[PDB]
Amino acid sequence: KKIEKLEEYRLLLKRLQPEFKTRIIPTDIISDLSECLINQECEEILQICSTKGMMAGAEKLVECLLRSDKENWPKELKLALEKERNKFSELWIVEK
Repeated sequence: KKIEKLEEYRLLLKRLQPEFKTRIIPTDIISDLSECLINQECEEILQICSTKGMMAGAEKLVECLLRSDKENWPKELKLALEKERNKFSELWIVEK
């Protein structure tokens, strides 16, 4: 369970997709995530939090997270909601 664990992080993004789309503010977790993610989709997601809604922006933000191959990106998730202090931090099963 070395890389397999991070392999989990990816499938996990897909797994708590609904809990993400609902509780995630894509304008917030993006701050922690953008440290691993690229501005192009980061800024797009920020546009859709507006145009479509936070949920849709989050939905867009998930698919984008999956494209990143950092170590930190799925941790930016829990890290984000610890920083915002949101519920999602608890149910998300990432490092620490």
